[PDB]
Amino acid sequence: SDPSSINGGIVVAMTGKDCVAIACDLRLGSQSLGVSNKFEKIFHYGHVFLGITGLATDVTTLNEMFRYKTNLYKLKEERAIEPETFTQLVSSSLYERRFGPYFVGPVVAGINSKSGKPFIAGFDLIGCIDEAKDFIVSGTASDQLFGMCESLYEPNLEPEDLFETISQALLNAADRDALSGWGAVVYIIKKDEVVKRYLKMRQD
Amino acid sequence: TQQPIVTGTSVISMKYDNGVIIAADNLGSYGSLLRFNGVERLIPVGDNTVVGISGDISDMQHIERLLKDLVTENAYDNPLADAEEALEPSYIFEYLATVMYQRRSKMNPLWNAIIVAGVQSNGDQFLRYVNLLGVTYSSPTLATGFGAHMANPLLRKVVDRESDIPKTTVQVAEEAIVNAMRVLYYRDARSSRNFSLAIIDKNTGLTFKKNLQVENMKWDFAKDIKGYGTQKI
Amino acid sequence: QFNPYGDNGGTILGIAGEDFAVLAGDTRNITDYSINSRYEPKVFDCGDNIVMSANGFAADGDALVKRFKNSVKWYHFDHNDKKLSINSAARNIQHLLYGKRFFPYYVHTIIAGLDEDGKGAVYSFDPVGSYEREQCRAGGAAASLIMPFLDNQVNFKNQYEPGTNGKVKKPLKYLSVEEVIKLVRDSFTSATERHIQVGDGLEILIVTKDGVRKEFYELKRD
Amino acid sequence: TTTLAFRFQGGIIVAVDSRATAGNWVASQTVKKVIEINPFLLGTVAGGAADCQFWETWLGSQCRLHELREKERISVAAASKILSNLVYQYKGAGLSMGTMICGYTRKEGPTIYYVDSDGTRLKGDIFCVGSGQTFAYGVLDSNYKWDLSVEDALYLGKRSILAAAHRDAYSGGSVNLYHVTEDGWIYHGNHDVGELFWKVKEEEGSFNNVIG
Amino acid sequence: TSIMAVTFKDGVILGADSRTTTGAYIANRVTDKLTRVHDKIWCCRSGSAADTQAIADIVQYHLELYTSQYGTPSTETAASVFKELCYENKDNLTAGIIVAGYDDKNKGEVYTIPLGGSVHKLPYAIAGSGSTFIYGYCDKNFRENMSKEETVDFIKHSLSQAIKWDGSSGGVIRMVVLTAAGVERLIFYPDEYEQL
Amino acid sequence: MDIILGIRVQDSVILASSKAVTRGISVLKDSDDKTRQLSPHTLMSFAGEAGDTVQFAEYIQANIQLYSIREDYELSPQAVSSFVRQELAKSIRSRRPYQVNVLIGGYDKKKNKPELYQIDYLGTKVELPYGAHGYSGFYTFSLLDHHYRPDMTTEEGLDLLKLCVQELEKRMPMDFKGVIVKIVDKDGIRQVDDF
Amino acid sequence: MDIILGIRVQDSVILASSKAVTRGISVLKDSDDKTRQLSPHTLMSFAGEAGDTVQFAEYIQANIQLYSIREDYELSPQAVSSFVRQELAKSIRSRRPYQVNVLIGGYDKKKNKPELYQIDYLGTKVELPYGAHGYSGFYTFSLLDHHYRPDMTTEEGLDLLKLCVQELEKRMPMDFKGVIVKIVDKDGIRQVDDF
Amino acid sequence: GYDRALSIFSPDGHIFQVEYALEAVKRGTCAVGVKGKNCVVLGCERRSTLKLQDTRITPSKVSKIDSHVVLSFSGLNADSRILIEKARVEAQSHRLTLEDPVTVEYLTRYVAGVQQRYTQSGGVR
Amino acid sequence: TTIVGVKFNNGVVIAADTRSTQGPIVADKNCAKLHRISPKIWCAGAGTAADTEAVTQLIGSNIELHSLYTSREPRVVSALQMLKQHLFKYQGHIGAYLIVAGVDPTGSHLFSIHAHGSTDVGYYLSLGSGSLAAMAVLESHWKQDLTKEEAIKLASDAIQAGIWNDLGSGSNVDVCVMEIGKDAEYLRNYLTPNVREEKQKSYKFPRGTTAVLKESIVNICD
Ligand SMILES: *[C@@](C)(CO)[C@](*)(O)[C@H](CC(C)C)NC(=O)[C@H](Cc1ccccc1)NC(=O)[C@H](CC(C)C)NC(=O)[C@H](CCc1ccccc1)NC(=O)CN1CCOCC1
Ligand SMILES: *[C@@](C)(CO)[C@](*)(O)[C@H](CC(C)C)NC(=O)[C@H](Cc1ccccc1)NC(=O)[C@H](CC(C)C)NC(=O)[C@H](CCc1ccccc1)NC(=O)CN1CCOCC1
Ligand SMILES: *[C@@](C)(CO)[C@](*)(O)[C@H](CC(C)C)NC(=O)[C@H](Cc1ccccc1)NC(=O)[C@H](CC(C)C)NC(=O)[C@H](CCc1ccccc1)NC(=O)CN1CCOCC1
Ligand SMILES: [Cl-]
Ligand SMILES: [Mg+2]
Ligand SMILES: [Mg+2]
Ligand SMILES: [Mg+2]
Repeated sequence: SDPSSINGGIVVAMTGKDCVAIACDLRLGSQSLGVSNKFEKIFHYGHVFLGITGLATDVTTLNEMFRYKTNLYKLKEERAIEPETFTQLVSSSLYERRFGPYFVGPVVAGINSKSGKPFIAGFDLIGCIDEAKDFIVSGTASDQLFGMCESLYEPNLEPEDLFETISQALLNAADRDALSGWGAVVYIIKKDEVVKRYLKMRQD
Repeated sequence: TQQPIVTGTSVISMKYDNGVIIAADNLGSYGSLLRFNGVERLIPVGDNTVVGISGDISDMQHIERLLKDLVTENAYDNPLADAEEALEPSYIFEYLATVMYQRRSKMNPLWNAIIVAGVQSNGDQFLRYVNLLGVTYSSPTLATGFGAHMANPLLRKVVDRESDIPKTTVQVAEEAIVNAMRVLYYRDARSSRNFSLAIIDKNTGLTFKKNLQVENMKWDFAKDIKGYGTQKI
Repeated sequence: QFNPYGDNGGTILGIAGEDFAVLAGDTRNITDYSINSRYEPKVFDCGDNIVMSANGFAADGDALVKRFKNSVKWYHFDHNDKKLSINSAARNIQHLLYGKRFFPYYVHTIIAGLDEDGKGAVYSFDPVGSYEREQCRAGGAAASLIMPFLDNQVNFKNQYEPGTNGKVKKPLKYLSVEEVIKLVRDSFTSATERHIQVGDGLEILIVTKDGVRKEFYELKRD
Repeated sequence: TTTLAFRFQGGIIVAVDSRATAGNWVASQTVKKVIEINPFLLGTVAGGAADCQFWETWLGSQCRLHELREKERISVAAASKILSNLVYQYKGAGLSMGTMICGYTRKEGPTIYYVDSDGTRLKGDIFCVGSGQTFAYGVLDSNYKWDLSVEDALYLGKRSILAAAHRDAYSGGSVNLYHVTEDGWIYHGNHDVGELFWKVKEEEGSFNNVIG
Repeated sequence: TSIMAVTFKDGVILGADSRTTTGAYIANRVTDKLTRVHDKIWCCRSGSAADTQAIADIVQYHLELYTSQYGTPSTETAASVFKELCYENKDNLTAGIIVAGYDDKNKGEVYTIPLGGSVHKLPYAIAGSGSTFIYGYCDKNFRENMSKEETVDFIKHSLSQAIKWDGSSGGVIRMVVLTAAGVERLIFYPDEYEQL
Repeated sequence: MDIILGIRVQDSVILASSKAVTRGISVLKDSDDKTRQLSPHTLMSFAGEAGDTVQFAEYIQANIQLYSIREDYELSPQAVSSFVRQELAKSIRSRRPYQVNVLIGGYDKKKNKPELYQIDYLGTKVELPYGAHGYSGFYTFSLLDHHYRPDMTTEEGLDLLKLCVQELEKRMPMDFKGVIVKIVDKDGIRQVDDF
Repeated sequence: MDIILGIRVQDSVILASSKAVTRGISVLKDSDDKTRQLSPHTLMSFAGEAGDTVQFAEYIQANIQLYSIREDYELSPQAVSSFVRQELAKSIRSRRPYQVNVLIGGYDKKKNKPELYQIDYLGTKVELPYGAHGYSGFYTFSLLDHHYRPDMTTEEGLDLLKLCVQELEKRMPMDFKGVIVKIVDKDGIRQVDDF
Repeated sequence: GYDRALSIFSPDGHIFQVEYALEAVKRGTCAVGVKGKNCVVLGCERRSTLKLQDTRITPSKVSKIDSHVVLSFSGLNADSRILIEKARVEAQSHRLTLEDPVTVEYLTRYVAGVQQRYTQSGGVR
Repeated sequence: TTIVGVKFNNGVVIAADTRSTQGPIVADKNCAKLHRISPKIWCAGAGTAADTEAVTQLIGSNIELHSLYTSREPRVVSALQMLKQHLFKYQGHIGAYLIVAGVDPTGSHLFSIHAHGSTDVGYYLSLGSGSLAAMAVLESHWKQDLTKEEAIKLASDAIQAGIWNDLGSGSNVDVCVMEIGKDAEYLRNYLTPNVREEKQKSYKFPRGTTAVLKESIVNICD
């Protein structure tokens, strides 16, 4: 009965040279029982990408909530929301439920369309912003991901190299966690093109 | 399974170029009550070792008796009891460390934190810690209780690593210890102004200083502090 | 109520080569949020070209190492100075640990050395004595950070041959002592960055047929 | 863990996974869960790693002492009962063991005994033990017949572990196969799930739930 | 805490130590536990620092609003407002407060308000953890209609002993004198009072 | 309430739900239909806490039927499953949550595709080729992983389902008194009377 | 371990014992014989805590067999039941008691009478015309109160027993996988293979 | 406890107590064992100086250890009861742990082991 | 965390480390704990990270509206009062431990606030897990009539004590100086004594190492 580790899952984000990458596993389970191997944890609103780990019902609820809020934002502002602004919106929304929180570990990733700067950020369940130059990790194998990223990462990686680093960080972290794995997806994000790749990993 | 009753607070210590310094206040607390004020918590063993003890005082007195008895037992059938086969700090420590771990393993611990400070026969500085759990470790500076949180930071500014030990004199080392004791008097609610200090030097031997007091304290600035925020009077 | 256990933190790491084996461990000793010692060694030469470390609760760790060292001594007395093989040492340690099955040594034990064919060997133990020979093992506080990195870099997991459509795996091969020490140092600097109980210093014990060599490296002290 | 062993026309199949966990932490992917007691006796291990290992390693010593004293290989019944009587002495102390003693003798023929840490001892033809036992049962029961060939039986045992390795989060790593005949046990290799899954998916056409 | 208030010939004197603790750690060694709710109505605070401050702030607000409408309040009125807060919120408060003030008609007055929220008017009052150790001393040495110098010595000697025995008390001895002359603050440092 | 299964095949969705209703040491009923028709081409099976299950099922049924009348139009299975998920997602943070797990089998007439959704009491929704709630999954998932193919017929799906029920009847501790099987396809919902 | 029944008729004692052995959510075995032959004309069925049951049954069996060899004589069912009761009566005040309930069906050759004894884990012994342990009694006792007659034949007793099993199969929550029936009479102990 | 070493070596390398126990066997009534192709027969002498005996209840010379093994003897009658009892218990203990009755060799080996233990245990003959 | 505040001649200085923890794991190695309430009122925060950020922004927002309403520069006592009353209302459930400092028309000020809503006044203060390490330095080296450069040195030394000796604190030292009659200067990463050493090896993989199943272009446009 620990909400954050019932369903399981992981998300990781990295910055590169004029690019960002965000990746997640595909497992959704009920403790030991694996239930779904198609449960994606990365969503996007315009060019801003949001990954969410934790309790799956809240992952779904928050996606629907941020789709809701970004749609109204765009109608009133007459422009797409930026990663820096979206990060603040996520923080606000989570802290609004301070004493009854969503059991999640969200991760924002994207490139600011005006400045062209790569941006990533992470949050705790009550909305504390964790900004980072290098990488953000989240999920049941966060310890594993921290260890992989801290050793494998180097600054200013090219999109094709960055893909290999983040993919190897996710895969080897997931294989040391019982509640994570069962497939994986990696988003490579450039200024005006986005490539989505499904990884081949061990299915146990 | 125990609970400590009459207790002693921080014991602090450090190495310097020729030996070791150790100190501990003369208080025997009974919860929040500062019950006993003439308690010696530094106990010399021979002329080359000082055992500083914190925690339960009844258990401290038991350990005193063990060390006292250890000196007696070592003298038996030992012509070199005051020479080559005299008690070393390392012998005294390992004995205590054995007892501490045996007692925790029987779920009936001696509720103490102990620092054995001394100088070996070959001139090497000895300074090692042991507690109720049987946990042992050594470092250029060692401290118990609040000493660990407040003294060690100050003593580590003087001797931060091994190479700083030859560079530290007895004058500088004692000054840091006496300063640390003052800070503990400011901030530890179960501490006293009166304390004892011991220096074990490889040349000048054992110097045991009793009835020391914390002095050169800063309290004058208190008169300017009014209220807790707004109040001007 | 009296709690007989404690957590002294730290982390250890064993890697086996073709004709050598390393057993590394940080020198930091802690309780809660305080540093007890910046240099307190927990990787020990136990004789017969066996190095050992029992990370976790230091008192239990020291007790175990002390007892195994003593087990090696009496093995010589009782069996005509015969060399205790690494496989025999491992089984002996299982019985030491399981002997206290109902009041365990709270430690993750790793030993390293050379097997009877002269090849590098690393054995790892859980607190109650289950053991397994491996090429690679991290133990202790930052084991979860280091271990997946070792899977990737030592055993080449999830690494395939370029251009083979993920069909041909990267072939397994032994690493040189130079390459292993690089992986150890990078593992510990990474662990130091992200784990508060890891830092101060790194001590590596290398075991070859010639004997036991030591190497020391500084780590971040924050 | 997931372990199974079933009896059939051509002897006994024994199959196990190789994962070891400490909570959600995957501690090992290469654990040996089949203990080779002698050329005619096998023991499966599931539950507490140390308990199983230590006591089944101890069981092998007791079986060796039997054949020294009695000049005859111990029966599967007697071997399993040594272990069950042992764990029964420790009942309530917290031992965690789910084991199966599989082997052949002249008087008994191929025999399987389920033994667990709360003292249960059962003779039977099919058993699955461990956190992923139900997943193994599902595949094994639905495809089991007494008249299976040695080739088909080996595969079914392998496929049943794979099924559990896939669904059960606390099972995986690799499949270790064994075949027990009148001439003794025969090892049939270590099969990594990393390669075996995709090999089985493609050739068998199963696992359509997974993104191919 | 160790706190006390003592009436005398010319008015009343409040006294307190300066120690604030979190367990055995001294969070503040120069605390001011003597606080103004009105010109010549003050209080000594013991118990929760948060609760006593929150209470004292509310009382100061009430007495400021009282003064704007009805003129200077009595010391009894101030003690009544303290009581009302302490009594009605007894389940959620840990506050032992001594109210002391100087009227020209009523001279020096001291009211003590323990945990329950009851009010007790007394010639002098002691409170806080360290007060236990000086009941004997204060009872034997207190006299009515003391002089200013005698009352200062009485409080100084009393709190000196309270501080000496109570680990939860220490630092400096603050005092506040309330008379017709005005309001005087006094401070006494360890080097003086310890060797009394 | 215990066993509810679901299998999506080529042209239909098949739901199997146990007939037993037990309380204490007594099987009170052995012919219980643990399902409600939400709309002509959408069926919801349910299992969980006593009372909550039927109360929730009928509440959903009422809401969907209300929508159908208002718009003179049938909601898609995807739309219905999203509505149901939100209701459970609200519920879990209520004073007293609905402890109900459901499977929603439906046939989308616009897409001409069968759809099976598995939603737990927390509001956790997943679209699946085959699904189950409770301890059933621990046997049926691995079995279906092996035997299931995506292009199967309804008759092949029923044989596949018989294989699940047989396994459950063999290895499950409790007697669940067989299952009521229902098929959802382009022609609506119908019940298999002989199973 | 769950269902053990016993019925004493005119010339025999009939014991019925369930075949299921369950642990967790898995029926590990469906052909388990929950009984031991203590002597040629005495049979003991058992049910209770895992491990304890068989350990206790075999321990009693060994002791009775030892007595038979020593004296070259078979103990009466009454004598055996008194021995068993005392062992359980000791057990209940031990560090770890045997959590085992038993039925002892026997044919006294000296009296030429069948005898059925019901003994619980506390060492509570009672001679009965019909007996049961666990939740079984809650259905079977009232059923036997109605249908049982003291002068019935073995065949009538088996039909009476079939009536109990049918009721249990209908109303019991758990699947106990049928029963093994054994008859104890003047000619000894034999098993009914088709039930 | 009575500790005395009663069975001990003599200068010539004999244990007299064991040899004097053999004399007691030599005094005892004759017993014979003959094994055929498909059977074994145990014959036993009964001295005829005892008339007015009750042969129904008098302990028989041949004793069943289990349903498949028998034990006859020569020597002290009271001593034989202790060996028979121990053998009978071991027979049931073997069935309990090995799930198989004792072999004749095993049962013999046990009984012989008991007899040996009494030749180098203190306080016993 | 470790945070401090030190008063000097013509103003006040506050400082903080930059470590953010998640159990024993370092989540952020360079997070900003110095918060701006108003231009010349700054706040150092320890405790629950979201709470310190949220409570400081809320009061900072209300201070801005109050400043516009009253046509006056905001006062530290106003921020102090609003914070303590908010924190007291939530009975410690909002785990914010703050050092509030700044300059205003009344002068220069230094306060601390605790989660339960109690406030303290002082010339030198320290909060957080490493407050004891910091306070030891402050008690040893503080004096009356400090200069600007002396106060920054003392403050950063007090933070360093926390960084090195407290496992809860680490990485860098942030400083903010608030002098009377001048603009407040926020010195982000004033000291950076914990720079990561060069890695022994580059772990840049050969392109095509990772096995891929599918590729697809994602549509971000309308
Ligand atoms: C499947 C995988 C799960 O059931 C199998 O059943 C396997 C059986 C194989 C290994 C023979 N079982 C396990 O992997 C078993 C699960 C388990 C754990 C604990 C109790 C019962 C069952 N895992 C273990 O036994 C692990 C094996 C290690 C990781 C190699 N050991 C532990 O978890 C140990 C010992 C547990 C223990 C038992 C009895 C008394 C005291 C302790 N515990 C730790 O290492 C503690 N922990 C590890 C993480 O780091 C912090 C300390
Ligand atoms: C003497 C010292 C004792 O009576 C005085 O009465 C003074 C009165 C002055 C300050 C007005 N009292 C205190 O110093 C008071 C003692 C106290 C403690 C707890 C409950 C009641 C009274 N100390 C405090 O109020 C401190 C002041 C802070 C540190 C600035 N607060 C704490 O100790 C908080 C109190 C939490 C609380 C509990 C119940 C009601 C209200 C508040 N305690 C902690 O933060 C606990 N801390 C957590 C980390 O582990 C160490 C303990
Ligand atoms: C020093 C560094 C203390 O160690 C400082 O005091 C800093 C203060 C700075 C950052 C402002 N304190 C922390 O970094 C603080 C320590 C802490 C942890 C837990 C409770 C209180 C204090 N860390 C945090 O607040 C982190 C911030 C992250 C790294 C961005 N947050 C968490 O650890 C949250 C705690 C949230 C919380 C909820 C309810 C009450 C109190 C706190 N914990 C998690 O997110 C853990 N878990 C992750 C998986 O999802 C389930 C929750
Ligand atoms: Cl205060
Ligand atoms: Mg995994
Ligand atoms: Mg798995
Ligand atoms: Mg004091």
